[PDB]
Amino acid sequence: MNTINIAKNDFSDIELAAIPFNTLADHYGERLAREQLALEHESYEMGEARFRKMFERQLKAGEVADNAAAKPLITTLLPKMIARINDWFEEVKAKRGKRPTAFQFLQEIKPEAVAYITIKTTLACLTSADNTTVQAVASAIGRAIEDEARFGRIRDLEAKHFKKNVEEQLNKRVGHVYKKAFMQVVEADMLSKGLLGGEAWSSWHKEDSIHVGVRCIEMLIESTGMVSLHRQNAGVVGQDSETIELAPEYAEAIATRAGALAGISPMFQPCVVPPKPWTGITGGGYWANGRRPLALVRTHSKKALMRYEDVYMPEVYKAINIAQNTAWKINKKVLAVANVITKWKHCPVEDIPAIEALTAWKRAAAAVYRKDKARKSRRISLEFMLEQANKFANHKAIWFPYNMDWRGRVYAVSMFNPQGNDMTKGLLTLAKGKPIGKEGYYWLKIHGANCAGVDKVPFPERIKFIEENHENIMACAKSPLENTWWAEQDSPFCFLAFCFEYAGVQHHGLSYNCSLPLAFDGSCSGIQHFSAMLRDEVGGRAVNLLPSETVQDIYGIVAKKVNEILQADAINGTDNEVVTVTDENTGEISEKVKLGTKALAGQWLAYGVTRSVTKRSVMTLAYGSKEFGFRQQVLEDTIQPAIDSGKGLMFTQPNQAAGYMAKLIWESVSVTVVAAVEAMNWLKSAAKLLAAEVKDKKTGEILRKRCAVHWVTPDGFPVWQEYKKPIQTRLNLMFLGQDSEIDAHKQESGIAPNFVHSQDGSHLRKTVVWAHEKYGIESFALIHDSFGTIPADAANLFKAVRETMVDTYESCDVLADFYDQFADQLHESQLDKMPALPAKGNLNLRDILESDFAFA
DNA sequence: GAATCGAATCGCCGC
RNA sequence: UGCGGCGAU
DNA sequence: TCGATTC
Repeated sequence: MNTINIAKNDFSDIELAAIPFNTLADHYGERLAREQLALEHESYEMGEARFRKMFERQLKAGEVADNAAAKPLITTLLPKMIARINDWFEEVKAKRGKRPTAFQFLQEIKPEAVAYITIKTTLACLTSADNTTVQAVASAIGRAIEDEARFGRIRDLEAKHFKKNVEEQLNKRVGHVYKKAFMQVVEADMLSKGLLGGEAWSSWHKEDSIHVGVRCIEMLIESTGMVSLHRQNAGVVGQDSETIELAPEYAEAIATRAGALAGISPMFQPCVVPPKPWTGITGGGYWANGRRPLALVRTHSKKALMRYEDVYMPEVYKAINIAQNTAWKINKKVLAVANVITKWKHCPVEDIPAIEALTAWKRAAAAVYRKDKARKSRRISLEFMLEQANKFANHKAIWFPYNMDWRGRVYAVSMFNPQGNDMTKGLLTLAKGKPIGKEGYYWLKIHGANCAGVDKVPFPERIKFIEENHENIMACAKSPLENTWWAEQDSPFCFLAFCFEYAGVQHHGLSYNCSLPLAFDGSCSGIQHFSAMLRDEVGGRAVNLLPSETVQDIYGIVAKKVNEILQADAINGTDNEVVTVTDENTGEISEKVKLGTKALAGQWLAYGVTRSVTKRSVMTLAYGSKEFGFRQQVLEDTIQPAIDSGKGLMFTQPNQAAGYMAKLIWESVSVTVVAAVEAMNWLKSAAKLLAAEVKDKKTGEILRKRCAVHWVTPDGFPVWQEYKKPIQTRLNLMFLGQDSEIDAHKQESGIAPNFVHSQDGSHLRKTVVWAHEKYGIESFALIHDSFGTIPADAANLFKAVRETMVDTYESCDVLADFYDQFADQLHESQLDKMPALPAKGNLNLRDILESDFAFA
């Protein structure tokens, strides 16, 4: 009800603490320490204000139980509330005579659903409604019970298979009134089908719903002292009323928890001094001893964090500290452009002036609904980034703290970060620059082509395109408001950043000091690393690991391969056959035609398949997508947009075309990048064998317990995959749903993507130290796959990122090391089932050193 | 045994 | 946590 | 689609 302010005592400590300020003052002076400590104090100030506004909004709408302050109270209160209503059913069943009015209504709804509905709606009514009378909350409890009881039968019994297609539609709706209206509409559709047994819901009378809530309030009172009954003006027939008041101890508990969480959640901001070097697991980045300390590894469990303190990983610690030491400054020229065009447009780039029908309208209506949500959500991120950029514009340099996830990929801790979108990327440039030279001017021009989308074309033609458009680049840099050409580009704000630096080198020559980040980005990091482990030549050429005559587009290679299958199937494909299909819920037997491969090939060739049909399928391969996942993708990305546009008349039956295309893509990717498919299968089966508990069916006892997966990456970072699932969970249709065993499915679903993401993090970290020590590189722009530095350092970072990969996979076979970790953990019965290590190919790693288009 | 289900990480915003 | 949306890879 | 979990 009334939250304590953590700021008065706790937040003042981080500014006035004796030891953090001196350690900051000895490195960078006392006056920079005062500004930094006040900035970190403001970071905690803003985060507490964020929690308070959210809490007050949840107080108004009755969403207090959704807040994390009320969760520990409900978690202990719920087991006694569920038992009290279960016992009361047993007492009434033993009781003779008339059953109570509420007894019949309580049985149909789930009893655990009663316990949360009562607790949530009581606290919603006590906190917000301003009426403490028993009947108003009791009517609210009964109406909430009836709403779950009336529409729960759709989820529970008659449509438990039909719900899975309306569940996603229900989840897309936001707000209980919006969720209810669709639930009424779906009930009318289901009752027309006769699916619910043809029994329409009989609406509870208003007097009946109060009797439901009153008994539930009393049953909560016997279970817990959440509310105490009060009777006012008793004996007066006109003024007799009964009220319930929330427990002062329980309201104190939520406020104490709310004040604690308000100090735990800060809004992280860039550092005005270089960040504190990561000496250990905690305390790195920001200097002050605070309530929320930064962790080297972002772990969901504190036990997983504690595994990192014993291990000695010197190279991991250096690479983060070098990345933190990179100084950034806000590019003022792009900021001056961005400040004026953002006031005129929600997104400055979204519109530039240049030279089954009902279901189609329903999907069109859902398109303008999500776009309205999208355009609001996109803007509120932009306003925060612009304010952060405008705040630190005048500072000579800012620094970003760096930590990393449990896999090993590094991220910037601050909310404003170089790892953001195009505008945020363009608003940030490196602080320490060097004279550009001929090599840097060449690489600056190459970076200008990449921001323009000329990345698919080899290096000499990328240089030519910049020189052809030289007069347009100078005109855009001369006045970005007068010429909109830079906005039309793929990466507009970063392209405009290149235009300013391109114009400076024309005015000031090759002696110009350029501090612009020059990003080299690997084409497909997961497949590059997978092709490197198993030395697959055709995969490495597809991901530009090998030197090539031109930049090789893996989407185009697959699109060419599926095109070859399409033309062959158009001549020798299967003819169409009629197939019986039965809808199980209806029981209806119908005879539909099945399109053969010959007919399906003719449809797709009439559409014309390009890299765009195959593009998303290739990207999601490293995440674990296969033929089934591709079927949904080609439908939503190519077929469904076609039929809204008037195309797709060829796709007479869209799902058959999707399954046909998914098979063709999966056959093509499996033969294009062989190592990627085999390596992910080896990792998935290894995790599956380690996940599963081993028992003989006649002995019952488990010979081997469910085991987690652990491996160590080449630069010394250990990573533990322990996906764990809760035993029980609660779900309500109209209300928010409210040690532990290893979830085997998540262990298999995540082993291969996280392993290759651990490899790219080690590659990024090894690249940072190699470029820092073998070469003179001190400024780094790191976004997982992208490696960026100043133009004068751009040539060496180009060499360094290749040298680290060729050294890493020559030194270690990470898959073979992985097999050494879990082989002793494996049960002897699983040993015969375990696949052998995938065969090593013909690719030579030294060719990566001379590959122009790897970029990484 | 039949029944039935699934189909990467990190942040921000909202419910 | 989950759900919805956005972005990064 | 299919090898799973999952009852």
